[PDB]
Amino acid sequence: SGFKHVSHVGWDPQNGFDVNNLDPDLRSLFSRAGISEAQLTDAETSKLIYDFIEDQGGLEAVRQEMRRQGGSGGSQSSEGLVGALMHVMQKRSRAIHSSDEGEDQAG
Ligand SMILES: CN(C)C[C@H](O)Cn1c2ccc(Br)cc2c2cc(Br)ccc21
Repeated sequence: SGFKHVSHVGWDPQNGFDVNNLDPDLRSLFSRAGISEAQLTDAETSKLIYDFIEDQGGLEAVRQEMRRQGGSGGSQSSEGLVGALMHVMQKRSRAIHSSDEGEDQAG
């Protein structure tokens, strides 16, 4: 499997998440799913989560959607769009520390 390269993307395999300049809309898109700077301030998770802003069609590409699916925040239904990002984090939540499993030291 794989994905098709895109020059119109904002994220790249280097920096990660630009919280300092994170789009307002996108900002709430995270706080709603249950994600903090801790998950965005990690080059390891920054990519693991990019599968969302990447698959969704695009961060700015989502703004045009958020405008249709809702209004200006508030507190009306947390699902829809955000409910998906919650499932993407579950994948990492299920993993405790199996990736780094293999003790060789004795004593
Ligand atoms: C349609 N796809 C292929 C294009 C990009 O994969 C979509 N995309 C963005 C577009 C604009 C900005 Br600004 C930020 C992002 C972004 C951030 C993360 Br993390 C993951 C995917 C992201």
